Amino acid sequence: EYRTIKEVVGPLMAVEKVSGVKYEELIEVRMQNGEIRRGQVLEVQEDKAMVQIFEGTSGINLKNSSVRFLGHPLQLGVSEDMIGRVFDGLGRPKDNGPEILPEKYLDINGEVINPIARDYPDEFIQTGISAIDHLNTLVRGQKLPVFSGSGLPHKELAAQIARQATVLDSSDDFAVVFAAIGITFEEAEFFMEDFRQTGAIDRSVMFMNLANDPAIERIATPRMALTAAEYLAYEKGMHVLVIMTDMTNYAEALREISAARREVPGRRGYPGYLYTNLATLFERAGRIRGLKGSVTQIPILTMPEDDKTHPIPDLTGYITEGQIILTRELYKSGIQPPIDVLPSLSRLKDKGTGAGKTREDHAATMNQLFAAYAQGKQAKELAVVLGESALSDIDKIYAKFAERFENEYVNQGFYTNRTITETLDLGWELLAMLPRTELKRIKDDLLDKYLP
Amino acid sequence: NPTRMELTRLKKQLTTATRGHKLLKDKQDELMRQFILLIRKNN
Repeated sequence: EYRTIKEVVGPLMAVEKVSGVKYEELIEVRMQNGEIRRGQVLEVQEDKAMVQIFEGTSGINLKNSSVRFLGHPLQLGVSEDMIGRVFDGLGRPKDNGPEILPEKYLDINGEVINPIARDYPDEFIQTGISAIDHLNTLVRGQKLPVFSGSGLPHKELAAQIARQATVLDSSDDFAVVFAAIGITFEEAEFFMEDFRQTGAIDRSVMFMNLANDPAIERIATPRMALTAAEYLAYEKGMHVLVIMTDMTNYAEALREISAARREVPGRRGYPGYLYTNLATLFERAGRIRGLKGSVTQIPILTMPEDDKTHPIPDLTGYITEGQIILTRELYKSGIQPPIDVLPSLSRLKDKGTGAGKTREDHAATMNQLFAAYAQGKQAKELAVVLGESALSDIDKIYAKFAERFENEYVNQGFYTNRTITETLDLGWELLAMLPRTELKRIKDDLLDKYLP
Repeated sequence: NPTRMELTRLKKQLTTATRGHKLLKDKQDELMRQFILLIRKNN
């Protein structure tokens, strides 16, 4: 134990006479009034170590307070009993439930998967959301993020996906790890209450970190959640869906720590190592050869000023296999969920679709719906520019198609769970508006089988 | 004035303006051809 506090600058403190102290090591501060606060080493030299106190430094007298180094960093106590439980960012119980006796304690950084040990995503995941399942299909082992924005309903979409996501057949279902990073209590309570009211909590492990929690707890949260996921998946053989919001809050926490170490920012004010950081998190996912279990990731982030060139969504897209984009234009028009299919993409979609996986008319109808939607939007624009005089009869149909596509297909509601069959069938009912001559991307083989 | 929000918005106005220019140019051409038929009859 050390009575050697040298400096206190905000929530930071410098401690001298250190030895055997490691980066990210946990500390414990005994104040002059006996009060106990914990912290973490952010930087360490021969003579001293810099620490940040979770609870802050208000009321601390340097001379009469003491510091103890715990000899270990933050660690997760893993067990299959985590299922059905709610924890905070540091893995501490939040639901006032029974005590958990850990199988073992794990470091939360994980290990990098050998690129040749990974198996390719194979199994279709039915989210119950048409604009995803059909046009931007999620496959087991993929990382497919939602790019949103302030005031957009990624909260409701996250809850919906966690609620409805399932694999056809299998019998064994999805264990869902849900990480909330730097969110408001009101949003955290929405998630927790939705999970309880639907019974989804029985399938889930939740790690809830709030906006007024320390920056170091926000940074720990995704790592705690992913450590839990890899344990359930790669050690217990479970299929795990990992949903994490808001990744932008995670990035802002990094900047705070980076500034405390006086590091010069990279592009747009973020650490130079932001890519490495995001890549280390998002690549903790996928199937592994010879293993039964898997990790599927859906990171969720808000794009600052709705800017896709911003470092956070820009670097994330380089790492993840596509992205689902929410837009203000669709939301203002009352489309729920407001998914814009044109810039949205799933890069592994061709791997989870077709006969045996979904249905044989999956790929063809997807390309056809996409083409007609873009063509219909062009037709609407034409009518505004040149008038209704310039529209042909085919043009007026495409315009009507795009209208119905947004309002009946994309706009399904945040509590509507569509089976892939229902989604594909609705696609055909919309394509039925068009003459058979217009359905070019569909072979007459499947056009004669499904077209109403 | 020169913010990233303005940039993205002006880039959008350019795409629209470019398309509108093409549509209007096609309209003028279509009107011109119909005019050619009528003006010969007028003559």
